[PDB]
Order: sequence, then C-alpha cells, then structure tokens
Amino acid sequence: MEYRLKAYYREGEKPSALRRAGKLPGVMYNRHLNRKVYVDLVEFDKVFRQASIHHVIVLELPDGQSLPTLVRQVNLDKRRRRPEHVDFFVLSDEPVEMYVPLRFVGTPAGVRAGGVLQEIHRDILVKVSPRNIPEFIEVDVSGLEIGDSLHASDLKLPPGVELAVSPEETIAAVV
Amino acid sequence: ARLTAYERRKFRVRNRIKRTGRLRLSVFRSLKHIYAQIIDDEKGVTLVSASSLALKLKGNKTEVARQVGRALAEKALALGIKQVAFDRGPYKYHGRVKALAEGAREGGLEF
Amino acid sequence: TRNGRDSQAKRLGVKRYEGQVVRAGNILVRQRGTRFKPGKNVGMGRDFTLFALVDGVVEFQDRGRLGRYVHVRPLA
Amino acid sequence: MLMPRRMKYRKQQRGRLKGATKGGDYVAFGDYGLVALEPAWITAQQIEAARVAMVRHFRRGGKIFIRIFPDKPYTKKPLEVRMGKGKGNVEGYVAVVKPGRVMFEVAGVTEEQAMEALRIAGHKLPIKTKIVRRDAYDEAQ
RNA sequence: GCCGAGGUGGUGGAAUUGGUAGACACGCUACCUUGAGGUGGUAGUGCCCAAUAGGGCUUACGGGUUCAAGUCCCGUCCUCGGUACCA
RNA sequence: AAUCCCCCGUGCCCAUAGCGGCGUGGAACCACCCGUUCCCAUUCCGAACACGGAAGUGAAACGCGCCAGCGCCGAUGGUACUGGGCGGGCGACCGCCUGGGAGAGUAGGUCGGUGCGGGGGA
RNA sequence: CACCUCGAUGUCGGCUCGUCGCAUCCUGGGGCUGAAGAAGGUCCCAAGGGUUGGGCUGUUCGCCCAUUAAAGCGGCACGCG
RNA sequence: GCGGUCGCCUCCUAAAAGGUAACGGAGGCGCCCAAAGGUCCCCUCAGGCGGGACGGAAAUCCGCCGGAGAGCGCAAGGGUA
RNA sequence: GCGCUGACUGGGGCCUGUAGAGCACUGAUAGGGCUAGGGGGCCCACCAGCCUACCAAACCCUGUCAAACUCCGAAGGGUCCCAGGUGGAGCCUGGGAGUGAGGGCGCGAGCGAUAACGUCCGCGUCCGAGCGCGGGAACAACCGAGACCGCCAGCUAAGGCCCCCAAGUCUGGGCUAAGUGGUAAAGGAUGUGGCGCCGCGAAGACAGCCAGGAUGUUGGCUUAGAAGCAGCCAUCAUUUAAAGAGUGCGUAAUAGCUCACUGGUCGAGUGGCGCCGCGCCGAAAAUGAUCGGGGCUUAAGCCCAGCGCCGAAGCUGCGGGUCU
Ligand SMILES: [Mg+2]
Ligand SMILES: [Mg+2]
Ligand SMILES: [Mg+2]
Ligand SMILES: [Mg+2]
Ligand SMILES: [Mg+2]
Ligand SMILES: [Mg+2]
Ligand SMILES: [Mg+2]
Ligand SMILES: [Mg+2]
Ligand SMILES: [Mg+2]
Ligand SMILES: [Mg+2]
Ligand SMILES: [Mg+2]
Ligand SMILES: [Mg+2]
Ligand SMILES: [Mg+2]
Ligand SMILES: [Mg+2]
Ligand SMILES: [Mg+2]
Ligand SMILES: [Mg+2]
Ligand SMILES: [Mg+2]
Ligand SMILES: [Mg+2]
Ligand SMILES: [Mg+2]
Ligand SMILES: [Mg+2]
Ligand SMILES: [Mg+2]
Ligand SMILES: [Mg+2]
Ligand SMILES: [Mg+2]
Ligand SMILES: [Mg+2]
Ligand SMILES: [Mg+2]
Ligand SMILES: [Mg+2]
Ligand SMILES: [Mg+2]
Ligand SMILES: [Mg+2]
Ligand SMILES: [Mg+2]
Ligand SMILES: [Mg+2]
Ligand SMILES: [Mg+2]
Ligand SMILES: [Mg+2]
Ligand SMILES: [Mg+2]
Ligand SMILES: [Mg+2]
Ligand SMILES: [Mg+2]
Ligand SMILES: [Mg+2]
Ligand SMILES: [Mg+2]
Ligand SMILES: [Mg+2]
Ligand SMILES: [Mg+2]
Ligand SMILES: [Mg+2]
Ligand SMILES: [Mg+2]
Ligand SMILES: [Mg+2]
Ligand SMILES: [Mg+2]
Ligand SMILES: [Mg+2]
Ligand SMILES: [Mg+2]
Ligand SMILES: [Mg+2]
Ligand SMILES: [Mg+2]
Ligand SMILES: [Mg+2]
Ligand SMILES: [Mg+2]
Ligand SMILES: [Mg+2]
Ligand SMILES: [Mg+2]
Ligand SMILES: [Mg+2]
Ligand SMILES: [Mg+2]
Ligand SMILES: [Mg+2]
Ligand SMILES: [Mg+2]
Ligand SMILES: [Mg+2]
Ligand SMILES: [Mg+2]
Ligand SMILES: [Mg+2]
Ligand SMILES: [Mg+2]
Ligand SMILES: [Mg+2]
Ligand SMILES: [Mg+2]
Ligand SMILES: [Mg+2]
Ligand SMILES: [Mg+2]
Ligand SMILES: [Mg+2]
Ligand SMILES: [Mg+2]
Ligand SMILES: [Mg+2]
Ligand SMILES: [Mg+2]
Ligand SMILES: [Mg+2]
Ligand SMILES: [Mg+2]
Ligand SMILES: [Mg+2]
Ligand SMILES: [Mg+2]
Ligand SMILES: [Mg+2]
Ligand SMILES: [Mg+2]
Ligand SMILES: [Mg+2]
Ligand SMILES: [Mg+2]
Ligand SMILES: [Mg+2]
Ligand SMILES: [Mg+2]
Ligand SMILES: [Mg+2]
Ligand SMILES: [Mg+2]
Ligand SMILES: [Mg+2]
Ligand SMILES: [Mg+2]
Ligand SMILES: [Mg+2]
Ligand SMILES: [Mg+2]
Ligand SMILES: [Mg+2]
Ligand SMILES: [Mg+2]
Ligand SMILES: [Mg+2]
Ligand SMILES: [Mg+2]
Ligand SMILES: [Mg+2]
Ligand SMILES: [Mg+2]
Ligand SMILES: [Mg+2]
Ligand SMILES: [Mg+2]
Ligand SMILES: [Mg+2]
Ligand SMILES: [Mg+2]
Ligand SMILES: [Mg+2]
Ligand SMILES: [Mg+2]
Ligand SMILES: [Mg+2]
Ligand SMILES: [Mg+2]
Ligand SMILES: [Mg+2]
Ligand SMILES: [Mg+2]
Repeated sequence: MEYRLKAYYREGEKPSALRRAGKLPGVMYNRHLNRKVYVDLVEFDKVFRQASIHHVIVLELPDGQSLPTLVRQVNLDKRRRRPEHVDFFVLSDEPVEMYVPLRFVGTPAGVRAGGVLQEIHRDILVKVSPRNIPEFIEVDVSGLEIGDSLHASDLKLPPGVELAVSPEETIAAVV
Repeated sequence: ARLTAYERRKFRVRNRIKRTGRLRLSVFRSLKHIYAQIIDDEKGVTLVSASSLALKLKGNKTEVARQVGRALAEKALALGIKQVAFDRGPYKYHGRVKALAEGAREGGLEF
Repeated sequence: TRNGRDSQAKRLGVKRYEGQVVRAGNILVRQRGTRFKPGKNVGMGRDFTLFALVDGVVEFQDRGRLGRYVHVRPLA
Repeated sequence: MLMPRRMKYRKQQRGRLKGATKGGDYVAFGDYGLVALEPAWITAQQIEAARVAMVRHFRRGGKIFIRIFPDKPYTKKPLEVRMGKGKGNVEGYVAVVKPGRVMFEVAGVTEEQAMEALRIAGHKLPIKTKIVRRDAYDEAQ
C-alpha cells in the first residue's frame, strides 16, 4: 500500500542526456507549486508496475522531504512503447480526483455456471479526500441477475467521498 | 432564443449609421421619459446630453420630446457641433422619436 | 479519362500589408467572401474587393466575433 | 474481405509513411496485443488471414479485436499497358500502419495460448512484429 | 498447362438482390374417373428410427469463413464460351 | 467637480463575459402594466409597431449577486514537426548537432472587465 | 521504360559447329520413407560423360509411332545468314 | 493510328504569400431574373420534442428547445441572420 | 545616364493554413451500452402482442482514419519600414544577342507497382559550358575544390598512411573467427561477448548413480482379449516417503522391461525469459577467377579515443602578365 520512489532536481541538462543516463525526466506540480525533477528509470519502473496511478507514491527526493504524489500522466514514445516523461501530482488538504481499481467480486454473478462477467473499467474516477484513499473497491451486489446492470450509485463507495460524474454507466451485464 | 427583433433591428439601423462617419444623435426612449445623447465613436465619448428626466418637465410626451429636441440643439450648437446623423435605434421614425428629431431644429440637422 | 479540367488561378489575397503606405484607390485585398471587412477609410467593391478610400497607411484589426478588418488610418 | 462501405472518394493518392504511429498505440481492449515494428500497407486480405489464423488456433473462442482498418483504396493498372490514360483502377483496400500501432490484440485466453496465436498471426504480416501484455503505462486513459 | 461460368432427388430445373426447402413440374404408389385403359385431377415421394409427432442427414467431393452457406474462400475431378512462340 | 454605491444610455474587449440552478431589486430609473380617443399599426390579432396614461407588479424581462454540472480559457514540463548544418539504411524509412517548437492531455482558471455620458444617492 | 544504334546493330525456323550454367534427365554417392524383397516416392551431394530414330506441321512447341540407362531445362545479339 | 481531349468556372494535387505539371483525382458553364433589379421599412432559419379534425415521415397551427448545420435561380468553394 | 537604392543580413509589424495533431463539421470506422423500427419466430388475424444469437439509425462511452475533413496549428515563406551591406551590386533609356530538345542528385508531392538510368511538377544544387585538377579502382554531374602564367619551395581539403602506392606494420581499450569485412530479405539458431529479470538450490538442488512402481484390476465401456501399452472412456479410489487403473518398448490379451513420483549418494550452482554488440543459416546462372590486386586474423577487419604525417591546379612564398 506504501511505495517509496526517490527523486532529484532539474533545471538545465537536456532530457536527452538524462534519458541516456538511465534517468527518466518529469515534472512535479499542484495548485501551489511546480518544479521539474527526474527519477531513475530502472527504479521507477519497478514501482509503477505495482503503483500505477492507483496507489500513492511518496517520492523521496533530496530536500529530505517525502511528498504525497499520484502519477497523473505518463508520456511514452510510441516507437518503443517505453516511458519518456512522468509528471507527479502532489497532494494537499483538499479533495482530489483519481482512478480506483475495481475488485470484480462475487461470482459468475447469478445464473452461475455460467454467464458473462462483462468486464468494463478495471478502474473508476472518484473525487475523494487525500486523507482516506481507498486501496480498491468491492464490487459484488450478490450476485446477481441476467441482463441486468449495476449503474454506479449501486456500488459500494467506501467512506472516501463519491463518484466522478457519469451517474449511469455499464460496469455490469450478462448476455 | 439568441438575439431578438429588438436587438437585431437595433444593430441593423445603428450599424448603417456608424458607417457614414458623422456624430451620432442617439435616442433612447422609455415608457415615461425620452433621452438624447450625441456620441462620438472611435473616441468612444459623449458630447452633448439632453434628457427630459434631467429637465424635470412633463405633460404629453410627444410635446416633451420636441422640447428635449430643441434643448439638444441649443446646448450642442454652442459647442461648434452642427451636422450630425441621428440614430433612432429600435424606434420607427414616428411619434415622439420623430418629434425630438423635429425639435433638433435650430442646430445643424438635416432631419 | 473523364477528368482533366481546372480553371485559371485567380491570384487572390492581400495586396497591401499592415504598415504599408497606400493611396486613394489602391486595392488592399482580393477575396471571395467577406474574409476581411472594410474598416476606416476602406471601401469594398461588388466583388468584395477592399481598397483605400484615402491615402495613408494600412492596419489590420481582429475584432474576434466581429471578424477581421482592414483600416486605412490617414496621415494625409 | 474488409472494406469501408460508402466512400466520399474512390481512388486516393498514396502519401508517404514517414509518420511514427498517430496512436495507436497502447492496448485498450484485450489482455495481449500485436504491435507493428515497421511501417507498411496492410491489405484487407492480410488482416483476414491474420484474424482467421487466430480464431482457428483458438478453437473458436476466441475474442479478437484487430483495431486496424482498410479504408485506403489501393489501385493498379491492368498490366500489359503503358503509363498515362487514367489511374490505377482499384483492386482492393489497405490499412496504413506505422510503428507503434497495436494491431489485433486478444483477450479471454491463457498466456501460453494467446502468445502462440499472436505469433502465428504475425507470420501473416509483411512487417516485423512484437507481442505485448499491457501494464499501467497502457492505462493511458 | 492458362483466365471466367456451372456441377442439385430417377429427369428438367427454379430461390443465388442475405436467412429455416433438395418447390410447380416428369416419373413412381394409391385414389377419383372408365367396362378396363390413355390423358387429366387429388395425395405420397430425396434419404433413414419415426403410427404422426418429430430428432438428424441432403445441393459434385473434401477443407475453412459466419450466429447461419446450395451461395463467400480456396483444392481435386467433370463440363461450356474463351485462349497459348515468332519474325 | 473629488471618491464611492445603485440605475438608465452608449461604446470597447469579443465566452474567463456563456448555459443552467438558486437568491435578490421597484424610493428612483426600467419593464411589465392601464387604455386604444388621437398619430400609427398589424398579409388575422394594440402580440409587434404606435400614441394617451399611469392604479397595480417586480410574476415575465432586465439589473445585481452566489454555485464549477456543462460551455469557455489553460499553463509548466515532455514530445511531434521543423530553418540550417551532418550522418545512417536495399529500401519503406531512421538517427545527431545547432536554433524555432506545437496539437492532444495534465495542473489549473472563469459563471466578466472597462471607456465616456447621464439620474439618484453617500 | 525509350538509354547507344534509323549517313542500317539482317528478322522466325531449320542445318552446321559448338561452349557454358545447374534450378540434374540418365549414370556415381547419399539421408528419409507410410523402405519386406524387387520396384518407387521425396530431399541432399554431384556438371565427368551421355542425353535415340521416325509420322504431322515453315514451325519453336507440342501430339503420336518404335525404342532407351535417359529422350533434362536454360544462357551465349530468343549463340551461330 | 484507334479512342479521348481542345475555351470558361469550382475543388484538390500545390510543399501555410503569388504561381506552378502530367492522357493526375472529382464536378460544372455556352444560361437565367421587369423582378431573382434600386431604395425604405419590417421579418429570421433548418431541424428536434410535446400538442392539434380530416393530415399520413412531411400540407396549415400552438408550445419550448435550435447560432446557423436553412436559405441565397444552377457546379463547387469562399462568404453570410 | 542615376547614383547606395542590390543580393544577403538584424529588428519590427502584417499576410498564410502545409508539417504535426486533432475529430468540433463532411465522411470513414473497431468494441460495448441503451434504444427508432424490421430480420424475425411468431401469438392475432380488434386493439394486440411478447423476446432478441442479424441488422441498426441516432445517443453514450472506450478506439481510430481522410489529397478534395479541420476545433487546432510550428518551423518556414511573402511583403512593407528602419538599419547594415561599394558589389562584374541595383535602377533607367537604348544597340546586339543566344536560349525556348536539358540532364543527374537531394528534399517535397502526383502518375507508376511505397518498379525503372521511368515519368510530371516544386525548392535547391552541380553537369550543361568545370570531359580542367584531387578522392571515389576505372566513371558528365557523389566528396574536395572554381585551373592568368612560371618554380626540382611550403600548408592543407576529400581521401588516406602493410606492399603495388606518397605518408604509422603509430599509441591506448574493446569486438569478430566468418575471409565476416569484401551482404540480399522474411524468418530461424546452447555462435560469441556483454546487461538485466525470474524459478529453484547447504531443509541442498540441476547431471548422472543407487532404491522401489501399486492395488480391488481384467478399470469399465468395446468386447474371443485389450489386462495402461487395439480402441471409447466414464480415467476411479485407496494408499503412501511413492507409482499415473500407468509415459514408452514388449504384446499367443500375459510375462519382462520403462517412465512422470519420493528416498539416498555427490555436493555445487542450475533452469527459463528478455536486451544490446559482432557474427551464423537462409544463399542457385550461364567464357576465367579476384576485396582494384598482392595479401591481411590481439588485424592490413569493426566500434570508441588520441598523436603525427601523406595528399589538388584550393591556400602560402617568390617572380611575371593583363584588365579594373
Ligand atoms: Mg493539369
Ligand atoms: Mg485553381
Ligand atoms: Mg491568425
Ligand atoms: Mg490518441
Ligand atoms: Mg420433391
Ligand atoms: Mg364403375
Ligand atoms: Mg363391370
Ligand atoms: Mg385394370
Ligand atoms: Mg382402376
Ligand atoms: Mg460447391
Ligand atoms: Mg462445407
Ligand atoms: Mg447600462
Ligand atoms: Mg471560442
Ligand atoms: Mg444565467
Ligand atoms: Mg422576491
Ligand atoms: Mg433574475
Ligand atoms: Mg411599492
Ligand atoms: Mg410607486
Ligand atoms: Mg424577477
Ligand atoms: Mg429592471
Ligand atoms: Mg489544452
Ligand atoms: Mg511546451
Ligand atoms: Mg498546449
Ligand atoms: Mg469563483
Ligand atoms: Mg453621476
Ligand atoms: Mg531513344
Ligand atoms: Mg526522356
Ligand atoms: Mg556507320
Ligand atoms: Mg554495316
Ligand atoms: Mg528441388
Ligand atoms: Mg543418381
Ligand atoms: Mg529396396
Ligand atoms: Mg533414394
Ligand atoms: Mg545441386
Ligand atoms: Mg512437312
Ligand atoms: Mg524438345
Ligand atoms: Mg503447335
Ligand atoms: Mg524424338
Ligand atoms: Mg545449348
Ligand atoms: Mg528475347
Ligand atoms: Mg537468334
Ligand atoms: Mg545470307
Ligand atoms: Mg537463321
Ligand atoms: Mg483521333
Ligand atoms: Mg499556394
Ligand atoms: Mg420546427
Ligand atoms: Mg410535431
Ligand atoms: Mg405530432
Ligand atoms: Mg451554408
Ligand atoms: Mg451553391
Ligand atoms: Mg458553401
Ligand atoms: Mg458556407
Ligand atoms: Mg547603403
Ligand atoms: Mg529581398
Ligand atoms: Mg528581415
Ligand atoms: Mg485555423
Ligand atoms: Mg498529415
Ligand atoms: Mg468526426
Ligand atoms: Mg458521421
Ligand atoms: Mg459501434
Ligand atoms: Mg491534412
Ligand atoms: Mg478545402
Ligand atoms: Mg489554441
Ligand atoms: Mg523574411
Ligand atoms: Mg518579416
Ligand atoms: Mg540601407
Ligand atoms: Mg549582371
Ligand atoms: Mg537595360
Ligand atoms: Mg535590343
Ligand atoms: Mg518550342
Ligand atoms: Mg521544352
Ligand atoms: Mg523539366
Ligand atoms: Mg535546370
Ligand atoms: Mg534540376
Ligand atoms: Mg551517372
Ligand atoms: Mg539524407
Ligand atoms: Mg528514380
Ligand atoms: Mg529522367
Ligand atoms: Mg545538394
Ligand atoms: Mg548543348
Ligand atoms: Mg567534373
Ligand atoms: Mg558552374
Ligand atoms: Mg571520360
Ligand atoms: Mg576524370
Ligand atoms: Mg579519380
Ligand atoms: Mg574525377
Ligand atoms: Mg579564378
Ligand atoms: Mg588560384
Ligand atoms: Mg604537411
Ligand atoms: Mg583529416
Ligand atoms: Mg586505399
Ligand atoms: Mg609507402
Ligand atoms: Mg599495431
Ligand atoms: Mg587494439
Ligand atoms: Mg538429482
Ligand atoms: Mg494396475
Ligand atoms: Mg581494399
Ligand atoms: Mg604574386
Ligand atoms: Mg575586368
């Protein structure tokens, strides 16, 4: 649930060079501040595979600090589908917006053995308090039924806060 | 419902006027009173004012108009201003709008 | 082949740019619709052609929603 | 095979292939994918042979995606003729594919299975390819 | 050997513009009719367990395409119009 | 005249000023309103336009506020592309140097700003 | 395609004389066989030599008769006036 | 040679000024209108939903929503409430 | 004749809709969702009517494409102004022309087959007319460089420095074992050198080597019999450190053998996935072979660094000519 990164500071130095030196460029920003940094590619990869804009990265970084950051965009060059720039979003005391995984729980969900699990969104956009950050979200109902649909307001929704628009959407069905 | 016969007709007649280059004798008339304003565009500035609600007069608003009509001349003609165009905006050239114009006599005019 | 046709290039466009000195007559823009609208001291002929109305210099104005304008600000 | 019905214009130039995959580009439907390493025109009849090869090696279930589509009209004279006098004539359709693009991509199957299918499917293509899984990065939206 | 079309019950052959058949026909079997027949008219009839019900197989043969193929893709054999240096 | 608040005119910027929800304003302005004699009217209608009035109402409209659901605006990094200069691959194409540097997207921002002139206030 | 040749680079086929390539028709040597043997199939090595006589047609080609270890495919200005 | 073409307008090709070729990709003109002309005054569409005898997808009518996707005699483009 | 106006350059304004990107319009388009109506399949034949395993409008998500699409939009380019710029610059008037068959290359497109020493335009360049000079083995247009004349002087450019052949068998560090270099692809491979991730492993793996293999049994189904070892299969279940009614031989259904399995020995690494550098296969044409040749293997090959030298008709020194 807790991922450590590291970091450094950028001002000059062409990203081309950093790139060459195993380091991965990137910026750090939010309502209050904005500064350019660079992580270690080999390191960052290890973290992001598991992290993945779903969980929080604390970002060490000289300055001795440890900043609460979500990753809000990853630019990867298409030719080799490897990353080439990460930008980290730092959390403060004010509800944010993010993506939360969807633990497809329950069973074949009604009419079991069998039916259609119908996987739509392994994530979901939610406006939530930076303090309480759901590790995931239980998606069960029971279940379930045949040719039904768990909209969105039917879902669990832990004591985070709420949804992010889209009151009515798929997420569930059997056909 | 975007823009209205009012707003439209307003631009239509007022846009034409602003092409000819002259000073604008803009006429706003309300239910109770009728006001008049000599404006210079490109300078975005008014030169001679003449209301009825500013001359505290009353009694038959077609006759009041003409008064604030002649009132505009006097005040204005004394500033050099002689020739002008005359707005008319949304109002048909009639009644108290026509009246004020007919009052604008004793001052440049051609109307 | 059923194709093979085309028409003579009409050499359309702006003829005087901003900050160019012109003269009453000088046509300033050749265009199809009203891509530019006649501003100060700028006439426009039956083929939508903009020309100086007086001498002076050329200046352009982008009135956004109101379109783009060519003015001939005097100096004469 | 696979052509786009109703077209504003038949016969279109050819343009170049200097691009680098508009995108794309990051997998977005399945568990695994086939990515294009080289630029090429992929023919509807090449796509159909790649699709079939998979649905076939998948017993019949299966769940392709393709993601590339032949909307470009490919012309060609009637051979035995000389230049001039009209153009090509249209003898099929192609899809334009620069590096990066994700073609096909499958889901709902094992790994040692999906990966064997994508390999087969890849042999039907005139370019070099690459098999992918799909990690966070892919979740670029 | 080369390009296009088509191969169907015992026979002739249609649906061939995308959706559930081996039509109406000629046999053949029984029936009406006749003194008995011919013709004509009913009804059975592609195949097999089927009382019917209804399972399932048919579109030259085999292999894939699609939810579905007599039809789209090919391969083999059969056939019809074509067609194969060269100065 | 100074400063300021509200309101009526009229400009300019041309969506950060817009849609929508809610709330407010009638002393004054404005509107609606009250009438259709008169000027003048509606291919029918005093709806509009127009005149004469003013009892009534801020319901409509308009003005002023608040709300970021939509709309609009939108960096910073990083790329794409590319002047110019060099390389590489059979090619299709690719890379380096030096200058310029988007688009999308992210963080955000916004439910206006201001000119002149009036009327009323302090 | 129109690059040398239009102050000329004679054009099919046959005959004659060859020579070269091997993607080998036969003969030599091999592996595999759904190779019992004999006889084949298929692939590999191998260009030393060999690779028939007739009917038809200008024909090349091809069909056919009789044979054969086999009746090889190509290049050489579709080799060679 | 046969075929096609030959002047004029629109669009692309055309590499963000102009211009730019090919038997390159696609269309159109050889008219028309005494009002489809001048001026002054008014008016604002297309659609979508709801409502309404004969009215039907669509005749005429009422309501809300509708910045132009309508219209501008005919091609296309630019333009335009 | 006028004479600082020229190309080019700096700063500033204005014009543009391409490259790129985008999907807001015009169209194209993958999947899913929700729903006009139909395919239907049908209840009726009076409303009807239920369902969607084919459509499929719009609408919503997730994805994309476009020369004749653009909500966007660089770099550049055009033009004017003010500056620099005296140049075989510019402008004006006039005398004389020749050319109006271009070609290669680079870049951007169309045609063609993402063929042509193809063809047609655009912007550049060279050959044309520099078939003069150096390099590229030889070679109009690729690299270098614009040849006034003379020199038995010097420095350089490209390219080179083992010998033919001028100058290093020069100094480091790595790579390659093919003569690769001296090449042709999809694809393929315990070649070789590096980087990395994962699985197992001193509770001791991986090679081998000892030990044992069920049992009701023929499993039943098929079926003289299939008894694992014809076949279809229901493929049991127990027990065990541990053997699947049995993977392969055997096969008058048997016998016997053997294996996936655990114990012991030995004891150390072992197995798999990627990644880069250089190589390997893929690899058959016609007269005599060859990288220009000889020849080259810690290189006389490839990559990274360096220091020197050789090298043109470029530059320099010396003298000379002619024009301005
Ligand atoms: Mg042309
Ligand atoms: Mg044109
Ligand atoms: Mg602009
Ligand atoms: Mg994208
Ligand atoms: Mg029948
Ligand atoms: Mg009888
Ligand atoms: Mg009898
Ligand atoms: Mg009888
Ligand atoms: Mg009888
Ligand atoms: Mg058939
Ligand atoms: Mg079949
Ligand atoms: Mg106001
Ligand atoms: Mg806007
Ligand atoms: Mg509002
Ligand atoms: Mg109130
Ligand atoms: Mg209000
Ligand atoms: Mg009151
Ligand atoms: Mg009152
Ligand atoms: Mg109100
Ligand atoms: Mg008000
Ligand atoms: Mg943006
Ligand atoms: Mg930027
Ligand atoms: Mg931006
Ligand atoms: Mg605010
Ligand atoms: Mg005041
Ligand atoms: Mg010639
Ligand atoms: Mg030529
Ligand atoms: Mg001669
Ligand atoms: Mg001769
Ligand atoms: Mg062979
Ligand atoms: Mg032999
Ligand atoms: Mg034998
Ligand atoms: Mg043999
Ligand atoms: Mg051989
Ligand atoms: Mg003869
Ligand atoms: Mg022969
Ligand atoms: Mg013959
Ligand atoms: Mg013979
Ligand atoms: Mg011979
Ligand atoms: Mg020949
Ligand atoms: Mg000959
Ligand atoms: Mg002779
Ligand atoms: Mg002869
Ligand atoms: Mg002719
Ligand atoms: Mg242009
Ligand atoms: Mg309507
Ligand atoms: Mg209606
Ligand atoms: Mg209705
Ligand atoms: Mg329009
Ligand atoms: Mg039109
Ligand atoms: Mg248009
Ligand atoms: Mg238009
Ligand atoms: Mg000067
Ligand atoms: Mg210039
Ligand atoms: Mg300049
Ligand atoms: Mg634009
Ligand atoms: Mg493009
Ligand atoms: Mg679109
Ligand atoms: Mg559409
Ligand atoms: Mg769809
Ligand atoms: Mg474009
Ligand atoms: Mg256009
Ligand atoms: Mg923008
Ligand atoms: Mg410039
Ligand atoms: Mg400039
Ligand atoms: Mg100067
Ligand atoms: Mg000269
Ligand atoms: Mg001259
Ligand atoms: Mg002369
Ligand atoms: Mg000529
Ligand atoms: Mg010529
Ligand atoms: Mg030319
Ligand atoms: Mg030239
Ligand atoms: Mg040229
Ligand atoms: Mg050459
Ligand atoms: Mg290049
Ligand atoms: Mg070429
Ligand atoms: Mg040429
Ligand atoms: Mg060049
Ligand atoms: Mg010449
Ligand atoms: Mg030369
Ligand atoms: Mg020259
Ligand atoms: Mg020569
Ligand atoms: Mg030479
Ligand atoms: Mg040389
Ligand atoms: Mg030379
Ligand atoms: Mg010289
Ligand atoms: Mg010299
Ligand atoms: Mg030297
Ligand atoms: Mg050098
Ligand atoms: Mg050498
Ligand atoms: Mg030497
Ligand atoms: Mg040495
Ligand atoms: Mg060394
Ligand atoms: Mg062991
Ligand atoms: Mg047993
Ligand atoms: Mg050599
Ligand atoms: Mg000298
Ligand atoms: Mg001279």
